[PDB]
Order: sequence, then structure tokens, then C-alpha cells
Amino acid sequence: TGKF
Amino acid sequence: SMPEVSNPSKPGRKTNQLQYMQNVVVKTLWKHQFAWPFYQPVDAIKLNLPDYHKIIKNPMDMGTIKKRLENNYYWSASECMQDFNTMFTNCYIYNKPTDDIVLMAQALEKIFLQKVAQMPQE
Repeated sequence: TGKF
Repeated sequence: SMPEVSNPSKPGRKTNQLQYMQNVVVKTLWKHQFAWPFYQPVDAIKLNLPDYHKIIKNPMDMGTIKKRLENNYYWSASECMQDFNTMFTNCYIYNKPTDDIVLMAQALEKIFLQKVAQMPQE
């Protein structure tokens, strides 16, 4: 997971 | 839930610095092409960040800051500056060093500090  | 943007038991007002924070700092940052990830509170459910609130205990975002200024929530520009710092620091702490959003935060924070350096005296 994570943002960008 | 969303952070509070009003509190009848917290002393607030509108100073010359706080109007600068609202009408110069927030306005300048909001128009920036890198500002949009900071417009609203991080939605850890929608963004599939299930541990966001494990790592980040004090969320902050520019939408909340703008509404607090509109509500005369702050007592001093210092308080508003700290909210901006919390917002950027949260982003550095949670995200990976190589993420685009970290680069975006760094460029936005530099503009934030440039504007704070020219804030009027209280």
C-alpha cells in the first residue's frame, strides 16, 4: 500500500 | 472524523497576521499545482492506507486550516503556522521518501515558509  | 474547525471554548480572533495567513498564504498555496493532495483530510479508507492513523496521530490538512481561518478559530498566526507544519510533517513521516507526494510537500512547504518570512508584524 501507500500513496504515490 | 474530520478535525474540528470551530470550538466555542477556544479563544479565537482575527489578527493582521491571521488575515495574511488566510488571504495570502492559503490562497497562494491553494493555487499551486502540487496542493491538491492537501485540500481535504487524508481518507485512509478511500486511499487504502489502513495504518495511516496508527502512524499519524494528529492529522491536518489545508481544507481544515482554511475553514479554521474562516471561522476565526485561531488566536495567533503561530497556531496556524503550526497546523501547516503538522500537515507537511505528517506527510514526510507516513509516506516513503521516494513518493511523489513527499517531493510535492517539500516544494509546497518551501513556498509556505517564503510567505511566512514576509508576514506582517503583530
